[PDB]
Parts: sequence; C-alpha cells; structure tokens
Amino acid sequence: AVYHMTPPSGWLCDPQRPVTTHGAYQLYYLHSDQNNGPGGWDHASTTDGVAFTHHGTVMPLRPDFPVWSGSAVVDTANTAGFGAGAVVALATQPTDGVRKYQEQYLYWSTDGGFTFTALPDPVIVNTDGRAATTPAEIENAEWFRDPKIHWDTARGEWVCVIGRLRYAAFYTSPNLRDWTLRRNFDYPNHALGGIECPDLFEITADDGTRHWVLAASMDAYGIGLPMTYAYWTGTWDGEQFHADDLTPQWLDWGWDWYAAVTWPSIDAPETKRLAIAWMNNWKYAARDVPTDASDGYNGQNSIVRELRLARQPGGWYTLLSTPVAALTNYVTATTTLPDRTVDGSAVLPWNGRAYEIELDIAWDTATNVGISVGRSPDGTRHTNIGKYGADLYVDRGPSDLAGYSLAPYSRAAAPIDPGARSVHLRILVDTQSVEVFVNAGHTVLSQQVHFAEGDTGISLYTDGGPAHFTGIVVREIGQ
Repeated sequence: AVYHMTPPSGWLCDPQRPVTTHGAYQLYYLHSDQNNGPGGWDHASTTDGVAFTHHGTVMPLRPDFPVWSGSAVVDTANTAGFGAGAVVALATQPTDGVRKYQEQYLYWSTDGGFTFTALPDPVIVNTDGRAATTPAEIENAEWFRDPKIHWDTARGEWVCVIGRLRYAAFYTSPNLRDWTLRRNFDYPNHALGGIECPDLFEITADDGTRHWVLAASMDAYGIGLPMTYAYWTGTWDGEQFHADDLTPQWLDWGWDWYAAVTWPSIDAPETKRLAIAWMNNWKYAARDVPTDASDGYNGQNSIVRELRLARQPGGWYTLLSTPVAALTNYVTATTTLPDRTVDGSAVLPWNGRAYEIELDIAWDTATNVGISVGRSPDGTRHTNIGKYGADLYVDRGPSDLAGYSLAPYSRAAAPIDPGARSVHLRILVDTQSVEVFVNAGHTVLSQQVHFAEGDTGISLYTDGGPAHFTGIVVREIGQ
C-alpha cells in the first residue's frame, strides 16, 4: 500500500479513536501476530492524517486476556485523577477469558499516549454475565463491548456508549472511574446489525447548529444495505439518546469500511472531524491475503476522510465525506487528458497503481456508463465504476485474484438519482484498494481489491449511447 496505513507485520484490525498529543494524532489499533488470533492495542502516530509512524504494542495481549476495542481520550482537566492531560482509555477484555464476562478495563498514560498502565479492576462490570443461565442471557452477556467515551460539554461530565446485541447502552461519569447506567437506545429494524464499535460525538453544522451523532458498525447485507457505518443524528439529555429519525443514514456503501472511528480535527474541532476505518469485512477478514506471503502482514486502514454536517431541506442533517486535505502534498505528478466522447469502450493512454483520478461523465440515452480502473492489458482484469439505473456501483468482480477471491461480494452500490444524466467522480486507487467519492461526498464506496502488478490501465465505457468524459485529471500519489 502506497498511501494507506498498514501494520509493519502481523494482522491489523479495529482502529480506536485517536487522541491529540505532542502535536499529532495518536492512533491506536487492534493487532495480533496471527490472522484473527489473540491480540492487543498497537500505537501509531500521524501529524497529517496520511503518513503514519508505528510505535509497537501499547496495551499488550496477556494469557487468556486479549484487549479489544474501546476508545481513548485525553483528560485535560484531570477529572480522573491520573494527572492533568493524562490519556485515558477504556477497552473491552474477556475476564478469565470468558466471553459472557467481557467488560471494560481502564488504562492510562501520563506520557502523551506512548506507554500505558492498567487499572486492575474493570471500571464497568458485566454483572448479568455472572447471572446468565439460559442460552439467551448468555448471548446478551456476550455482547457488551467497544466503549466509546465522550465529554458532554453542556452537562460537564463523561458519557459512554457500549455496544450490545441489536441495541446500545449508556453510562455517565464524573471521573472515568465511577459509571452510572442510563437508558438504552433501541431502533426498530434489527435486520440492520447489532451495534458494534459504537461512535458518539457532537458536531456543529454549516448553519451554526449543534447536534449529537450516534453511530456504529453494522451488517445489513440481508436487507440489501451496507455492512459498514450507520448513524443517527439526535440529542443526549444526559440520560437517553433521541434520534431525529429512527432509520439511520450510511457513511459508506462499499464492502470494506468497518469499525470506523471519528475524532476532532485540530484546526476546527467542532466543525470538521476526521475518520478512518478498517478496510475489511468479516465475511472474509480472517482469510489469507496476497500481502501475507509477500510481506508477512494482513490488512490496511482506509484513507482518512474529513466529515462535516450539512443542513438539508426540511431541517434535517446529513454528513459529507472528502479525502483528508493533506493528501495533496503527496502528489508527485498531475496528468490531464483531453475531453472525449466514447460509444462502447476506449483505453486511456495512462498507467499507474497509486493515484487519484477525477472526472465528469455526461450522457443521454446510454443505459450504462463508467470507468474501469486497474486494467490489465490482456483486458481480463479491471474494477468497474459507473452509473446504472438508480445505482452508482463499484464492481471488483473482474479483479478477483486466483487464490484470494472476494466473490461473491463483487458489486457494491450507492444510491443515485435515476434521473441523473451526468456525475462527477473522485477515485482513489492504491495497490490493494479503490475508494470512490461521488459528487459532493454524500455517498462514498470503499473496497479492498487484490490487484496484480500488471493491473495498471484505465478505460472508459458506455452502453446504449455515447458519453462525454470531461475534466479528466490524474494525480499520482507517492510518499
């Protein structure tokens, strides 16, 4: 991966909310020496959100006691008592290696998040886990993970969201040590997924309005929806969360954008947030990847994106995504290509593996229009990105690699007005991925793709009529 974070070695997993210390973002992420084996928290830092420096394990694996996802924050006011500015983190661990006993342990750092000390006793106990007898009780107790911390400015206290089976629990606290159970949050459609790696934050929209956002990673494949990150705008009164609408919105429509986490940006903390996710899916996450045998590692995170909340007609709010701005500093070359009209297909006189391409497509009668990325000269391999009916799709099927097929999860799709007769696309291509930002960023599709060394071409295609391809710009990304 040219411009995507990858662990120096081993198996990569869930990222954790980054903290802002020593003039940089300290990102933490789950790591294991074996693909999908026991693991802990590894530490990495970045000053621009694109390039990372790895620092190794921070919250280690221990005999029958892995460390799972949670969140970290900096206790600026020393409310916890571990020192002003201390970095505090809560992470789920299976006490005694028992699943139904999974609970929240607190770890802290007084060196800016580079070394942590563990707090022996869980700060939030899975009590019902001990009382679980029936298969149902046991299932419930076995889903009490991923605490996400947040400082409630209005109430002046800490609020914590924890993932549960098809619902989310909340706790308040004045010092990160003593928590008080609050009202759970339920949603009507359980075929949606059951709250894993929940997120909780406040953000100001473009109209100056303040809003709360509750989100989590889901798995709505069954009802034709994404297995990514869904969110509910609303409020937190300090005891319960009220969603403006019970049907959540989605942040990504591709296959690989799981366990996403968000954090405040330094230059505009309340207005602009950053986000990163694990470019993987559990349908195949555990399997072997090309990079396993060539560099002894499995997994990469997505490009870091910038988030902003925009008002919509009717007085409701939605998020917009865009590649982190700093990515532009890694552009080593800019190639523009003549506008052109194509009816059927055409190959572009350009080749590369790590770049960013932007373009506009306009058509009339054409029923299908698109661009093929990662095209091999033999013409057999390529990932297609185009517009069909009411779909802005990304099909990696023709890019399935022998011995590492992603089938049957090939065609991803985001909604787009069926009446649209033109679209703008910004596509990020790297050696093991393709990320698509459609138009102004309301829809994004992130997907892992096992490209072969020779998959370097780009081609244009249409069906049912000619299309006008304009504003073609290709910026190659280096390091």
